[PDB]
Amino acid sequence: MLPDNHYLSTQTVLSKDPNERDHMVLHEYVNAAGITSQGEELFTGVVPILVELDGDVNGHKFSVRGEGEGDATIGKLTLKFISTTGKLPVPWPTLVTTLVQAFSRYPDHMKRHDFFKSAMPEGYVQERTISFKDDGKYKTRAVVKFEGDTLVNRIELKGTDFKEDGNILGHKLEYNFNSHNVYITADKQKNGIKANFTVRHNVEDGSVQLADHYQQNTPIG
Repeated sequence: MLPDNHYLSTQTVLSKDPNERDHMVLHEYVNAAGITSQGEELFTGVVPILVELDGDVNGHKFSVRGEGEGDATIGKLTLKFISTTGKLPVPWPTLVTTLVQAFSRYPDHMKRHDFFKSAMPEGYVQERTISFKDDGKYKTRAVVKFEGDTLVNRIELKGTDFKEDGNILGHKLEYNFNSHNVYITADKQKNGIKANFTVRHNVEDGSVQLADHYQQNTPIG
């Protein structure tokens, strides 16, 4: 039931709305690779998506909500997020991985390894620790599930120990995203999966800011 070692290749494009408030327009493309269910039937078409996040980075509180749709046949994602509290204390790229991996495209020969769709409609809990090199850290926990026919992502974020002179709080990261491989492994002791990858954030000066991701996913029903 639990999947074998594999990874997700994901491409991301960040943009703005010509009408626009603080906002981010997200286009994502994700595909599984690396291998030699009543839940999958729910993703045979376009699916509405809702995202809700409440954060607290070094005492600064903020809130983001987003709307969009996903097409799991292509592994395509389209979302628009909005700050319901003004200019955010952190850069938009730092929240990209936090702001719905059941829309990854799994090839037909590895459909028996998609854990995200198999947990639907009841959903799963996604917990993460993002550690920025020589800086602070993010600690997130989220519930991803179906509410009627809409996929809902509700996340709780808490950042600590961020330097006031750093790339995150100082808003020194460019408004773009690189491509990453998300390596997935099974965790039988908790009947879920674990994920691991390092995100590369481009700094305006030309250097790179590393963010190490430690992710764990557990089913609900």
